[PDB]
Amino acid sequence: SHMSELSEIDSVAGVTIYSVDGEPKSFVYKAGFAIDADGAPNAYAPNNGGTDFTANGGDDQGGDWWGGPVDAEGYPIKQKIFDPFPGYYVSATAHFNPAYSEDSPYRYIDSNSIPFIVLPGNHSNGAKLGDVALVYNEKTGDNCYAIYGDVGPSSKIGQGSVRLAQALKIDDNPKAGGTESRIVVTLVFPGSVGKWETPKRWFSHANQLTKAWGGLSRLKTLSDQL
Repeated sequence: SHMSELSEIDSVAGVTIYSVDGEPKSFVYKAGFAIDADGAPNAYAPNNGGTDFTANGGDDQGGDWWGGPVDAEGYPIKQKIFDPFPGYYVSATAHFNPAYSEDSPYRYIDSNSIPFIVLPGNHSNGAKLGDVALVYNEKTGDNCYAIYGDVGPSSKIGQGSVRLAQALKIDDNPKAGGTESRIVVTLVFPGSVGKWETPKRWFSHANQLTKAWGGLSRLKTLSDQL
């Protein structure tokens, strides 16, 4: 394809975020890819039983716990017999399905099964949780549609779900996976969805926007500009 016209709109951690001039509206950045296991129902459990170390969700003994919802005494909610991993903690994502209660793993986006990206807090650049994106790994040639599913630290950029890592052929392990190399190009369509909907529906919408925008071929050429 031809090169795209790019206009800087933001910068986080040395990564420039560009509006892609034209329609449909989109922005793009090239960054590393840290693993966000948030929302996976096996991410966190007592005594380091999860796929991540427990302390990466905070203090599970009544202290500051950010991994997910807590009970009235500040301890993480444990999954029930009707939840995917009974006795593990409920891990939360910023994006959620309103059909389920705050204490339910089903309210959150399962990182193991759903391709999702993280955007830095205070750096959404017009995107709303549930909006779609096209994600491309320039070193493997792999790609995947994804939703904006979680919010990261305001000072960090380039992170996504276990399943997105799998789709991109990046090591998906929450404890040692991901990459610091700036090899992932993320094209976000702000204003595209802005709510929870079934993955079949948002994936189809991502496909329609990507076709209108010029397809992976255009993003491949654009990656050489970043």
